[PDB]
Amino acid sequence: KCKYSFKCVNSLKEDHNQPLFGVQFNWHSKEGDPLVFATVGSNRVTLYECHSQGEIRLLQSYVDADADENFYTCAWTYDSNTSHPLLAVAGSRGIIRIINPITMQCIKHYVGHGNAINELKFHPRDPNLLLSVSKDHALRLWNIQTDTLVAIFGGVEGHRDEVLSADYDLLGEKIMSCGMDHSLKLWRINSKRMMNAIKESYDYNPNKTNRPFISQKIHFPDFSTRDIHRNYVDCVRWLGDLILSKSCENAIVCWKPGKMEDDIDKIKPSESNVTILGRFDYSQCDIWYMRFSMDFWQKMLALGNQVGKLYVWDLEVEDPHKAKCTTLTHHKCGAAIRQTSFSRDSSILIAVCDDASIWRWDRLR
Amino acid sequence: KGPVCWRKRVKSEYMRLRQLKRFRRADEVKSMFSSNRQKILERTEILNQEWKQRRIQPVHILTSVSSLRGTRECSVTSDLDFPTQVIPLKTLNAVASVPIMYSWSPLQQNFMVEDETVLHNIPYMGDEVLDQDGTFIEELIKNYDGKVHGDRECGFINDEIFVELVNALGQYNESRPPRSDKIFEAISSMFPDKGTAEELKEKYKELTQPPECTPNIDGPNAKSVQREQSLHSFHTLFCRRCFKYDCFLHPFHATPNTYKRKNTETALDNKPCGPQCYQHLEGAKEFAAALTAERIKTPNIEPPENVEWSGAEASMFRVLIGTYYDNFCAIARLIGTKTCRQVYEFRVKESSIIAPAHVYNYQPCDHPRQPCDSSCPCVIAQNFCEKFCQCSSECQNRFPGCRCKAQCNTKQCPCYLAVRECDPDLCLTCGAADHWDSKNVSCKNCSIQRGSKKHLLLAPSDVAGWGIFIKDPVQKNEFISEYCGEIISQDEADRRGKVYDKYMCSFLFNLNNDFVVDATRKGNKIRFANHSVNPNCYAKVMMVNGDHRIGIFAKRAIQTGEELFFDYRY
Amino acid sequence: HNRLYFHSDTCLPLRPQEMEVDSEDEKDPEWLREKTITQIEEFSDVNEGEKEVMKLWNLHVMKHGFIADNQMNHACMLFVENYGQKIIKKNLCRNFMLHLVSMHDFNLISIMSIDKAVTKLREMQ
Amino acid sequence: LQAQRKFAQS
Ligand SMILES: COC1=CC(C)=NC(=O)C1CNC(=O)c1c(C)n([C@H](C)C2CCN(CC(C)(F)F)CC2)c2ccccc12
Ligand SMILES: [Zn+2]
Ligand SMILES: [Zn+2]
Ligand SMILES: [Zn+2]
Ligand SMILES: [Zn+2]
Ligand SMILES: [Zn+2]
Ligand SMILES: [Zn+2]
Ligand SMILES: [Zn+2]
Ligand SMILES: [Zn+2]
Repeated sequence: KCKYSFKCVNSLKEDHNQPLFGVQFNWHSKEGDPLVFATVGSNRVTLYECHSQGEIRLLQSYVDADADENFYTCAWTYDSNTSHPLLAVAGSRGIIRIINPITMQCIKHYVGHGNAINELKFHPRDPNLLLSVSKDHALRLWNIQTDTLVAIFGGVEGHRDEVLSADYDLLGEKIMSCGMDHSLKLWRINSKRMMNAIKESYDYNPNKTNRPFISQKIHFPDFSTRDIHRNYVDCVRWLGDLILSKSCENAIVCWKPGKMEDDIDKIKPSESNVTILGRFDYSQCDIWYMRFSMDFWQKMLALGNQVGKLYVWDLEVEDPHKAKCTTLTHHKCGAAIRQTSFSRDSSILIAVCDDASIWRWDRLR
Repeated sequence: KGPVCWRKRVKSEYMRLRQLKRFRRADEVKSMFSSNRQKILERTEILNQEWKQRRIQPVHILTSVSSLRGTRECSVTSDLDFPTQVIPLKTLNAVASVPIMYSWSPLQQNFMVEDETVLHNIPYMGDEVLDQDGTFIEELIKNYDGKVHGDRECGFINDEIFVELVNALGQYNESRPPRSDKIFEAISSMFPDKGTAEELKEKYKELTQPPECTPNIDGPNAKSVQREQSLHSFHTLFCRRCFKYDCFLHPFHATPNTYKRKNTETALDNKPCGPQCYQHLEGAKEFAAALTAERIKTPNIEPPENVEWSGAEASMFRVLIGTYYDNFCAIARLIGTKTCRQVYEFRVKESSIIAPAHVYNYQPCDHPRQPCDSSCPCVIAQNFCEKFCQCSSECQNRFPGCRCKAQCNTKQCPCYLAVRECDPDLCLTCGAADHWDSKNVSCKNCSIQRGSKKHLLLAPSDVAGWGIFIKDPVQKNEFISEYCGEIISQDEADRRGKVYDKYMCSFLFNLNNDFVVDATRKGNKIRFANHSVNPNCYAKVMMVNGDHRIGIFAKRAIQTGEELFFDYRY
Repeated sequence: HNRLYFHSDTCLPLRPQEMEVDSEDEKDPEWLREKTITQIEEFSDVNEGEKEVMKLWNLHVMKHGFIADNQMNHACMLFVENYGQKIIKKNLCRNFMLHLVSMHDFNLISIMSIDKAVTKLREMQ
Repeated sequence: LQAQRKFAQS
């Protein structure tokens, strides 16, 4: 049969009516505290708290005083001094705002990016290492403690059109990114150059020296390929050492750099091979900017399609897949489901849509 | 044999291969997945353990102090029948936006870039546009013959899967070709983004793996190899013009009389060696100069000493006798492991052993015995022969230098008057040749070659988006900088042009008939100089050492901090 | 004064104290160096070998910015005064000579430099 | 064959 079963326990709708492009559970919260999440859409960011059972309490919301801004993605982190949470939001104006939801103020802003930020990510091991991907064709790695730009992953063998997604691997040793040029690209950060650039970025202080910080401009990736997908690649994730990435070919493909045998850290930039292990077929997700997610333990994989249907696969299934996904619809969920977000414990699943609606699906007892 | 027959046969093979590959792998992958799952468990565990050590006080909500009836609010309606929730809405205040820009690599001199016969990418503009006029999306694709990566019928392809499709298609076919010429057509027409057929045949050649390597002279498998094979790698790959191997500017190779030298000079007597020389019994200098005087046309009483020649040494002799011509004093000194004597004997042994047996872009000419006449590429191209040409020293079509006393920034200089910068080997008198590191100099018609530009400053434009500002003040007609970029064929300009036409701004600047400069993907700072019809600059293309190079000069004296503009005529 | 200037490389703003712009003598674009290095290595059919000596050279002339033929004698001299340390280390002294001969064949160096350059390479050994 | 839209469609 299938796993795992859910039931829609609530639904709600913001007041703007514009699309919710991004949704993110706060995974930084200590156990036995309430499961929190944030949503981005229109020119605003909203924060919601789940409660047993069905009830979703509205906690906070914030609007950019620039009318035109439009937030596309958010990502949670923390201030490892004061132990606050910190939400990061970015959007169409190419500006990353950092909200601190205990002081309820935008404490930082970085305005180096040329065009929009399509995704934000935070380093699993380093709560100060923010990675902004963009429509300007470069990814940018920032140290939010020092107000420094570490590294810009674009140029010659950088991306050729918009960068739509990236993921740090589980240990925070490498970025795999993707975008409009049809191309997935792999960028290590365990190398001496980067690890040094990271260190010196901490040591950087602007009252100590008349110079700027010397941001390593990386022009070359540690791997690239265009043979997987046939149109824009919109979401990519690291399942350990394999790659899950979707284009609009009605599947998420599980593949690896090089041949069957070739190890990921022994792959050399010039490598011309890839291997397709499996495909997680879905239906009716023809538009781009349709993300999936997985739970913390990487046992379940969830993609909300464009006709309000959520597809959830099991990642303890040996072999294809092929069979079989746990498909979950509702008769008032119609709009496109931009992004899914599990809670830390895999109990709750949130989804958000183009019609400003938020859909709460919880699991078997 | 049928044209569509091959395709259906290519299709069903591919379809079969993909299946029998999948089941073999399906065994291995299960193991890989189990293994990968093992890697997950560990690394997730590590983060989770780190998470225990953090105490993050999350989830605080604030209503108080009471709403002052100034702030707006945010409502959220519920399908649970719990009443609509209401919160005042926090204003995230003032941030100045930066102008829009796309990322680009910096250049000092230009960069030759190969044409791309399929656009790998279809530009997303079109949702707010709502597909109007959808004609643009068709006509954009027509410039590429209707070829976009990845437009096919076939659902996938990889290299390990590709070589099996050529090998299963050769098995399929009597035989042999032994590798077919017909089938590369069929597998391209199924895969437009991988074709043409020519390109797939060369991709198959790189993939199936080494003659004509000559192995290492500094090494354990150094063979005794002829002169031209020992040097095959260097001659074939060195650029005469810019002095690099596999340069980024000049795509044509050696010519090949560029790497033949005038045999003279001098052939002079120089003795002793010394002292264990090739001497002095009849046959020393006599039979040496004789053997090469016997070899040009179209003694040795002492028994020759006994030494053994390794593969390196033998090659190294052969390569040296080419460029040192019987001067065994020099060769021995150079070879370092033999003496003047032994070189001569090996020559003698080798003479006795048998061999087994409208403006155009400049590209040098080389017709060895016959003159630069109305059949010479250069004079057909209506260009001078340059230093790099392999014609007569005194060809009538070679640009001479300037004899100028100094600056040579007026019509009296022959270089300035040809729209050329001086030549640092020819213009010996003005000082285009003079002290290098001292990169400002008396001749002021060498600035492009020297990359001697003014300091330019980046800020937002007082008209639109980005603009560029000169730090240091400068006079009329003075050199500001070179406009640098990619170099591309009028074709590849026409493809990128059409796409930039839709974004209502292009950074293409027309160099000559054969080439356009494209500062879009990579360029240099002066690319942010805006277009203003009444400009404070102009853009002269010039001819510099065979390369045509853009030059941005002032059109007027300019104050410090001024924004630079120039008219775009094309 | 003031106009908010920015860095060309990272669109972050230029603090007043940094301009003072630029004390650096521009340039060699970093990446151009890596491109050659990789583009040489990529040659199926070139020696291991010949590849590393070319790489060293191409880097030398990129560093120094040689325009003219009359420079090259001086450039052959400088190539051993700097990179001739790391040539010996890799066992390439014979491919370096092969390079000198090639350079002589292209008509860029007098024969008086082939002996005078291999003199300075063996004098430091 | 076709080019991708971010939004569908109604
Ligand atoms: C050239 O740099 C500038 C000079 C001036 C005067 N103002 C500026 O805003 C810029 C910066 N602009 C850019 O980098 C832009 C550049 C380089 N372009 C060109 C047309 C890009 C636009 C994006 N396409 C994507 C592609 C690869 F074609 F699919 C490639 C060409 C833009 C189009 C619209 C708006 C801005 C640009
Ligand atoms: Zn060249
Ligand atoms: Zn002698
Ligand atoms: Zn001539
Ligand atoms: Zn000629
Ligand atoms: Zn000529
Ligand atoms: Zn002159
Ligand atoms: Zn002159
Ligand atoms: Zn001059």
